[PDB]
Amino acid sequence: ATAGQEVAAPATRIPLGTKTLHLVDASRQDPWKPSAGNRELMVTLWYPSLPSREPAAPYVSKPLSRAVLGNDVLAGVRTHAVAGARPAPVPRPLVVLSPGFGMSRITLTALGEDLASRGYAVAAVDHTYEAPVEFPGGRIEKCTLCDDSRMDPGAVVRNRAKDLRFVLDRLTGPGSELRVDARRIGVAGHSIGGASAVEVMREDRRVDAAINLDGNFFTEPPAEGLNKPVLLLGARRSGLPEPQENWERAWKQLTGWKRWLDVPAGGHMTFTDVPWIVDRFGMPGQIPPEQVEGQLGTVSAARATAVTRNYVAAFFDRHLRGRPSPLLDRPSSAHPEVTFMK
Ligand code: NA
Repeated sequence: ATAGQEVAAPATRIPLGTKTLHLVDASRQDPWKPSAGNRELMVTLWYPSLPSREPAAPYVSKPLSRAVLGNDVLAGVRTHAVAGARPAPVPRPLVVLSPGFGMSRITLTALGEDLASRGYAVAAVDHTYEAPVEFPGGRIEKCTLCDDSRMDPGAVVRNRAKDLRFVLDRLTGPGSELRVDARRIGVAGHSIGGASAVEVMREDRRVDAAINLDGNFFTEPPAEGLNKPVLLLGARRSGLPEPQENWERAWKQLTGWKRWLDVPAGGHMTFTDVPWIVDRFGMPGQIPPEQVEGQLGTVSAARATAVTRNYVAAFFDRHLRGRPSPLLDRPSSAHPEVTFMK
């Protein structure tokens, strides 16, 4: 089932390293479970490394695979990054990634490694109690907010902005486990993570550019405007009134570089590893039949991964590395699934 199985091949064959970091923000009590203490976060780094002959890191542990999928099969999948490999010479521009609500940061692995293979330092962030998360010493915390109807998505976005600013403090500061080019920082995220990517850019002058991968906004638009680059990349919003109006309200206060793309035949999960997880390793009725259209659409796992990687890389190459791309400006015959809403 998993013998020799891997995540989608990244853009290049450069050596990649990976590290997992346990960060504790001791200035803030945890917003959802303050009895547990201060706000802690788990982060996965992917980065260009020196060559290593060690095997690549697994996608996930067996216990966390059980928590995410319902069985351990994903623990047999290998990535393309070597745990603890020494970083390559020059500090690289940093892209920070935030997952969808209830979803592990591991669901952005194919994207993260791909950006790393293109020459970026990448940090995927877990937001505790908003996903199953594995901490050091085998401690797995549950998505306790997933159960709770008292969850406010605006509160989640506002707190995630604080989480992400703290991650930037740690990765750009003197004690960092990975030296990055702090002059060039991008943030992207899936669903509520995408709303949070834009939110942190509003709050933090160090963030240069942001991508929202199909998240509704849950905070009111800035009255002063947001003049920094934003890509809105959604799924099925061409024929969904509520998602379209949500993004139209945000669009009016985006005062700088901006694009709004749609994947009309995609699904909400198109911008993550979930299509690949479900299509290759999913149980019978992993996503129930009535939700398949909305969550996955008809875009294959391979195309979902390719489209997301290519457009995300195009955006960050444009704003962080001075490289143009026609993908951001006009229809692409190599990506017939992508349309322009503006
Ligand atoms: Na979600």
